[PDB]
Amino acid sequence: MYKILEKKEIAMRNTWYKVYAPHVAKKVQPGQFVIVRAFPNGERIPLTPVMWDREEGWIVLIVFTRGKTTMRMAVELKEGDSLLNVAGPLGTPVPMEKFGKILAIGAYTGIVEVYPIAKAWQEIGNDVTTLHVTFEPMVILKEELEKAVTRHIVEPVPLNPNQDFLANKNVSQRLKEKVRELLESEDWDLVFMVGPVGDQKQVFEVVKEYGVPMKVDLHPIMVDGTGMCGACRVTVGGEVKFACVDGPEFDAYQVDWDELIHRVGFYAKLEKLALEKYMEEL
Amino acid sequence: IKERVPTPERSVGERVRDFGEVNLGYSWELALREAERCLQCPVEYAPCIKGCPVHINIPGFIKALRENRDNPSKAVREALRIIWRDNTLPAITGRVCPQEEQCEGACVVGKVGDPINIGKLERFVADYAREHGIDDELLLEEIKGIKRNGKKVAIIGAGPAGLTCAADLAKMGYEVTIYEALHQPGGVLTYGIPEFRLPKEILRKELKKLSLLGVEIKTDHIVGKTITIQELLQEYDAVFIGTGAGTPKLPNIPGINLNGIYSANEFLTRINLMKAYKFPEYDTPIVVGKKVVVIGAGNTAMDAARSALRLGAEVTIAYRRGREDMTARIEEVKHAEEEGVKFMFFVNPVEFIGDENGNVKAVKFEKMKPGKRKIVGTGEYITVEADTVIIAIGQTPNKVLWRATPELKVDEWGRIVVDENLMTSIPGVFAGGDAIRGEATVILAMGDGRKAAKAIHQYLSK
Ligand SMILES: Cc1cc2nc3c(=O)[nH]c(=O)nc-3n(C[C@H](O)[C@H](O)[C@H](O)COP(=O)(O)OP(=O)(O)OC[C@H]3O[C@@H](n4cnc5c(N)ncnc54)[C@H](O)[C@@H]3O)c2cc1C
Ligand SMILES: Cc1cc2nc3c(=O)[nH]c(=O)nc-3n(C[C@H](O)[C@H](O)[C@H](O)COP(=O)(O)OP(=O)(O)OC[C@H]3O[C@@H](n4cnc5c(N)ncnc54)[C@H](O)[C@@H]3O)c2cc1C
Ligand code: SF4
Ligand code: SF4
Ligand code: FES
Ligand SMILES: [Mg+2]
Repeated sequence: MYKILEKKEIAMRNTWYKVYAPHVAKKVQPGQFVIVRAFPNGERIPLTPVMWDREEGWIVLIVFTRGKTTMRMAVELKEGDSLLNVAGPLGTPVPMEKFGKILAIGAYTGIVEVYPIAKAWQEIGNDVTTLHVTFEPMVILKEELEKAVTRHIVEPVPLNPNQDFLANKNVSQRLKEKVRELLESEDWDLVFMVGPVGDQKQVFEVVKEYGVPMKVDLHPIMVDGTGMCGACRVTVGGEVKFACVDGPEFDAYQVDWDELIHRVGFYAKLEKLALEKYMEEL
Repeated sequence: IKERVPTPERSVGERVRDFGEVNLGYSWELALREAERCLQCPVEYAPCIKGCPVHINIPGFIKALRENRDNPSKAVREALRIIWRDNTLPAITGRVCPQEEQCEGACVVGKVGDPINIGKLERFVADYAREHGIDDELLLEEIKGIKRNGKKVAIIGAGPAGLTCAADLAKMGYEVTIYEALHQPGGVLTYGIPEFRLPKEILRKELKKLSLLGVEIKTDHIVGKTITIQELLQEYDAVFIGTGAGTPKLPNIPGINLNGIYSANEFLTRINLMKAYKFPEYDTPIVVGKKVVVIGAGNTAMDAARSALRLGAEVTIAYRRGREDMTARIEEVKHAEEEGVKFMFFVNPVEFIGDENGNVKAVKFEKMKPGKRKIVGTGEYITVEADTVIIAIGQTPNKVLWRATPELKVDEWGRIVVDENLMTSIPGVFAGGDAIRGEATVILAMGDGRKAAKAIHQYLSK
């Protein structure tokens, strides 16, 4: 249904897709996302339109090669193939308000979701400073995100004799926590963050020690993306809210961090099973 | 005794290992035997007709079979033409209607004996017609005498209300377009009701009729986001809202967000629409524990509990009221009991207990004691262990769905207010099914879709 007009590897485990979807492109707003199904027996996954042309009818999606659905898209999809289903726009658009001096953070491929938001904030007259913390081969959208007040790229090393996370570089979260003290050197009116839930908690614990308001792009599991299943539910201000309807963005001071943290890898076992079986493409 | 003819069914042993249809239904032979039990009550005051929400000529289709015992294909074509005058989903309604509170509940033979099995006789007519290609002959007969009228109609939602509205307008010569939020049409027929109750062949055949009638289905289109009602009004002569009531009611009590706690809508969407039980041949995962507790006792809870046991789990149903208070189909309550679902009555969750890893481990209930009065709690409690909790305490319309069109009148519960001809506060815009009634029945959605197609036609004639 939706033609892959462009497909390229813009970095390590990062693919750029320019999809023809005139329905989404004519109506999408910063903070809004899409639900995609790329295969007949495939699942529905949430992705964010990074850029759009309303006239030409296309959206840009940058998918991080994470598992079965994202890897099968990277390997088996080609410029000229079509995505089966692209549903959207979805979610509540980010408020386009005069906040002032904003620090918009993106951990890993999270900067892809910071880009549409940060750009519109800057255009409406906000003094936006973007920050991208990721592995050195994963640096993406440097030139583009360079159209604001000022950009910083803090890039940890993916050490080969080091495993994936703890005690020390998926603990690239240590430096993101360290550089977050951009507070104490500058005055901020708003902190915004797209990153893994545990990383959002650690950063919020730092920003909280100061009185700076904070917004977070929350990533719970999603199925429909239309408010009819409650998989994406989050306790916001003590109330049960649905991130596909009310979010993805929520006030970081209203979120139950401990709850969302436990809800991170509930499907992990099945997720590694799904990848393992597909990887057997010999 | 002159009791009602029974229907064959697969054994518990075989059916619990798969998702295949449990009740095998009537044969031509058994259908005639059950048809000859009907007393042929006069068409104007026959209580069964009155009891059917859309008033199908029940003795009329029964007598049609009885007079053509000679040729079954003749009898079914005749019985079907009569059913199709008032109902266009007889294979779904005959299987899922709560007859006990409707047609069969009104049947005179029920007062002294068993009432006539109207649902299985209507189902037989439909299934025989579908299998022997009788419905195909009639549909092609309709399509030949169909002339376009230059006029376009948009339909919001592809459930039974929207599917029925589109079919009837196409028959009237309209250029119909359905806007559907999900990747597949059907609504609850595609994500809610399972295969063991409703074989997917009925839905697949219904979408073939609409593809033959020329109706176009626009999937991945969320009205209110993708496009608005105002925008639709600028392109279409008329609109019909059939968006249902799919938002799940979730209690805001301690533990609602522990791992293992699903809403029934999610749990059934993953099975019905996503085929997660076939993981990894299908990519959508599903986690089912050793012990499942289902909260509620409606059809949704029966479907969820019965689906969970087919995944090897031991299931328990926990209900707020008693055995007689259950809203699920009495036939499906029987099926869940034979299949091995345990029933716990007069219990109300007050907390979902979990471990330090945030997984559900137990459910804590308040013992309740026995219409707009409701019940009350005894102050006494009971705790049961659970690895998976499925919430099925109802669904509601998306109370914030209509905020993109404020000129559309909506009430306190999220239901679209309509006039006697099902027209909304906006002329040119009609609405039916769960969007106006809240959570209701397939027959009530079918009928509203049928009624609104007559009103759209009349409103588009002057
Ligand atoms: C609102 C939102 C916007 C997003 N935008 C982007 C984007 O612009 N670019 C991008 O690369 N990624 C984005 N993601 C993440 C992306 O949806 C998931 O990484 C992807 O669906 C996982 O598919 P997979 O099978 O390849 O990985 P899996 O093996 O399924 O899981 C990988 C990880 O992703 C998470 N995940 C799995 N399934 C889902 C799901 N259906 N919804 C959300 N998270 C899931 C799990 O926590 C898991 O740890 C977004 C997620 C959300 C919720
Ligand atoms: C688990 C379960 C069991 C049931 N069992 C029975 C039973 O035994 N007997 C019985 O009579 N009835 C039963 N029902 C009810 C029946 O299935 C119908 O859902 C109901 O009677 C009327 O639904 P509807 O077609 O009016 O709306 P729905 O069936 O909810 O149709 C809504 C459809 O429109 C689409 N949509 C919704 N909102 C939007 C939007 N904003 N924009 C675009 N598209 C949208 C969705 O994709 C959805 O599929 C059951 C329902 C459920 C969920
Ligand atoms: S009421 Fe019972 S008997 Fe009288 S017609 Fe309807 S079914 Fe036949
Ligand atoms: S539709 Fe429901 S009620 Fe009307 S006859 Fe068929 S079953 Fe009985
Ligand atoms: S994705 Fe299922 S309701 Fe938000
Ligand atoms: Mg996956």
